[PDB]
Amino acid sequence: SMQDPIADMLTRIRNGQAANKAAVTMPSSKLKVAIANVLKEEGFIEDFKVEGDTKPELELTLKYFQGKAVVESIQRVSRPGLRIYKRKDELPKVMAGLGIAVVSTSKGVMTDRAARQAGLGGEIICYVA
Amino acid sequence: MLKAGVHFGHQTRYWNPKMKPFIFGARNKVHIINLEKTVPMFNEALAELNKIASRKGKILFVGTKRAASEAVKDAALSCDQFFVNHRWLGGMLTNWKTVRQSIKRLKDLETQSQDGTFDKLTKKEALMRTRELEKLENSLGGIKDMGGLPDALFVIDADHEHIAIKEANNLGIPVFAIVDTNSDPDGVDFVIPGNDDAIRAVTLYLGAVAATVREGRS
Amino acid sequence: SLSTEATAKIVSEFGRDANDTGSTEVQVALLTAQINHLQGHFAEHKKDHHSRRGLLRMVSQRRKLLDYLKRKDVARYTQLIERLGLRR
RNA sequence: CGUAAAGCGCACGCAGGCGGUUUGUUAAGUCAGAUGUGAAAUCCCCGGGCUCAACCUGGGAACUGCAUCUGAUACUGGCAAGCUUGAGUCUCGUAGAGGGGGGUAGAAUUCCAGGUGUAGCGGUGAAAUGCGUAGAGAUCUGGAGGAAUACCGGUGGCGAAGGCGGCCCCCUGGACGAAGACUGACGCUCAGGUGCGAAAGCGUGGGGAGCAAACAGGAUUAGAUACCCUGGUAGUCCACGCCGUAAACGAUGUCGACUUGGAGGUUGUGCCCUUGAGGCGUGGCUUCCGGAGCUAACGCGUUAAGUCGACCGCCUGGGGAGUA
Ligand SMILES: [Mg+2]
Ligand SMILES: [Mg+2]
Ligand SMILES: [Mg+2]
Ligand SMILES: [Mg+2]
Ligand SMILES: [Mg+2]
Ligand SMILES: [Mg+2]
Ligand SMILES: [Mg+2]
Ligand SMILES: [Mg+2]
Ligand SMILES: [Mg+2]
Ligand SMILES: [Mg+2]
Ligand SMILES: [Mg+2]
Ligand SMILES: [Mg+2]
Ligand SMILES: [Mg+2]
Ligand SMILES: [Mg+2]
Ligand SMILES: [Mg+2]
Ligand SMILES: [Mg+2]
Ligand SMILES: [Mg+2]
Ligand SMILES: [Mg+2]
Ligand SMILES: [Mg+2]
Repeated sequence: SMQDPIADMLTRIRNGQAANKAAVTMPSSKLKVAIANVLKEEGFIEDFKVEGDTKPELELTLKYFQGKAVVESIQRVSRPGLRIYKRKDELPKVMAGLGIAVVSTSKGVMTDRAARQAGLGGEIICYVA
Repeated sequence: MLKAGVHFGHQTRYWNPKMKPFIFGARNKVHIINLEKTVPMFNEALAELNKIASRKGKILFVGTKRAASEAVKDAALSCDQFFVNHRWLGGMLTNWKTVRQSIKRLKDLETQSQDGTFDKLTKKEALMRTRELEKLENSLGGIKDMGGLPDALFVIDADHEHIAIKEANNLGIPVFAIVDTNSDPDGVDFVIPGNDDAIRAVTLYLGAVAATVREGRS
Repeated sequence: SLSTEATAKIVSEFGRDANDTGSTEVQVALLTAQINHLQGHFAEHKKDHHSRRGLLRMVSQRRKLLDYLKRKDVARYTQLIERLGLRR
C-alpha cells in the first residue's frame, strides 16, 4: 500500500530505466522533489518537471550515456519499517566515493558530499551510483 | 527521399517489440515500417560500408532461400565482394580454420574439372564426383578464396540468418543487415529496417550495396 | 439489499440532504438498517453461513466507521448511537 | 520458505507495527555545538630501564558511552486545520453450479402386482457360489420407494477456503460495469481472540433404491486374512448437535506501486451508413505461449517465482517425533 512512496520513486526509476524508458512520472510531493533535485544536480537524470496543482505530478527525464542507463543502481536505506540516521562522522560513502548517498538534514535534502561539508548529518534516505 | 517503390513495409503480428522504433505501420493486419526513417539508414549504411570498402572491401553478401538465392550470386557476387546463397554451414566463420580445407577440396577438384583426372576413372565416378562438386559449389562458392579476411558482412534477413550473424558478433565483424518488422535487431550494428524476403527490397538495396563497394576510390 | 425508497429515506433523515450520501452518519445508519433487517433472515435459516459473512462485514464496516466519527466529532458520535439505538 | 527444512485449510478483527497529500505549530525521535563525566591498570602509538626477550616504566592515543546546556527543523513523532487521487457511501444495470428455505420434473435402478412366454438366467480369464418349474431372466402394463440430476457442459462460471451443476418461486451474500453526486486518510496488515471448514467418524431420532468398510459364501494361489465373483451391516440420505482434520495444493500469506510481447476463453460498457453474421476502442476475470529479468535446475514470467515497500506466519541436518 502507498505506505512508502520514496521507495516507489527510487523504484519507478530503477524499473523504467531498466526498461530503457525515456521519461517517467508519479504523484509528487515536497519530498520527492527535493531528491529529484539532487538526482539532477548530480546528473543522474536529465531534468524533472512537476505538472499539476491539486494532483501534482513529478516527472523525471531519464538519461542514457553509452548504451547503459546512467543510474546503475538505486536503493532505499531508511524506510518506515526501519529508520536510519547517521551522525556526521558516521556518514556513508557510496562506491568508495563515486556515486552518492542522499541525506536529509536540519538544513534540507543534500548529498553525502554536501552534508559532509556542511558539517552535519541526518536521515540517509537512499543510495545512488 | 523514398526510393523503394513498393517495399513499403511487411510482416503482420509476429512482430518484435524491439522493432517498434522503426515502425509507423498499421495497414490491414500488418506494419508498414517507417519509410522516412529507413533512408537515413542508407546514410551510415552504405557509408561505413564504403568507408571500409575503399580501405578495401571484403564483404559476404550472405542471404539464402530458394527464392532469391540466385539474386545474390549477382553483382553482389561480382565485385569486391564474396557471398553465400545457401544453407549457412554453421561455424563457417568461427571454424573457418576447419572449413578452410572444405575449400581445398572444392578447388583441388574443379581445378581438375577440365584439367587433371576427369573424363577418366569410371563413368560412375563422373557425375558421381560432380555431385561432390555440385554440392560444394553452392554453400562454398562465394568463399572460394577469402584473400582479405571477412571484414563486414551484409545479410538479407537478420534472424533467418541466426547463425551467420551470431558468428560475426562473436568474431567482431560489423554485420550490416536489413531487418524485417518481425526480426530481432541489436544483432546488427548497422541496422536496415524494411521488408527482407520480397524480390525487391533485396535487389534494390542488395544491388544498391553492390553499388558502393564496387566503387569507392577508383 | 435494502430498497432505494428505504435507503433514500434515511439519507434524507440523517445527512444534510439527499446527495450528502457518503456522510459518516448516513452510511452508519443505512448499514445499521440492513443489519437489523437481516436479524430476521438469519433468525430462520441460520445455516446461511455464506450470507452471514456479508453481515459481519456490515457490522465490522459500521464498527470502524462509528470509531472514526467518535475520534473526529465526538459530539456527532453520541447523537448517532443514541438515535440509531446501540452501544448499550 | 513452488518442487530441497519452511505460507497457518480459509477468512473477520482487538492490541501492536506501518501508513497518501498540504500548510502552520511543537521540538520527543534525529542532527549540531559546548561543558562535565566516562577510576587506575589493561589494549594501542612513540619512547625509557633490566646483556636480549618475556618483564618493568614515561607520555600520548583510545574508552566508539552517559548526562547537562544552547542551538538547527529536512525526515519521523505530537497538536491544529485542510486536500482527493488511497478507502468508503449513493444511482441504474449485468453475468453467475455463491449461500438458505420450500415446491416440482423426467430417465434408470431395486422392489411389489398382473399379461404373454419358457428353461434357463447371472457371472468370470475360466469357474463356481447365487437366482429360475412356487415360472426365472426376456418382454409388456400398472404401482411403491429412495438416491442422483444425462444432453447442455466448455483449460466455462461463482465463492475467503472448504467447496457449489435438473426445473421453479421465496429470502440473501459478494463481484463487475457506466455516469456523475456525497464522505474526506475513515487505510494496509494482524500475535492473542472469534467464525467457517471435504471425507471419514460420534450422539438421538427418522430414512434406505443403488453403492459398500466389516462380515459370510465362491474362486485364484505355494500360501490369499487380498486383488476377482455371489451376498451384504455400519455408512453413504434428512433434521438437530458433535468432531476441526486432508497432497485442506497453485505444495506459491495478505495489501499496494512499477516493468517488452503474442494467440485465445469469459463478462461489462463507449463510439461506427447498427445497414454484415460486425468495425474500432475501454474495464473485470480466465487459458496457453513467450522477452527481459529471476532460478540449483525444472521452471516462473504484467494472474511473477521480475523490480520495490508494509505487516503477519514459518524454517535452521536425517532419524527419534508432530512422539513424550
Ligand atoms: Mg518441503
Ligand atoms: Mg494457503
Ligand atoms: Mg508524507
Ligand atoms: Mg582508564
Ligand atoms: Mg630496550
Ligand atoms: Mg510533521
Ligand atoms: Mg420408474
Ligand atoms: Mg415397471
Ligand atoms: Mg446480489
Ligand atoms: Mg464449524
Ligand atoms: Mg459427513
Ligand atoms: Mg448418524
Ligand atoms: Mg465385494
Ligand atoms: Mg496439518
Ligand atoms: Mg489446484
Ligand atoms: Mg510461460
Ligand atoms: Mg497478456
Ligand atoms: Mg512479489
Ligand atoms: Mg499428539
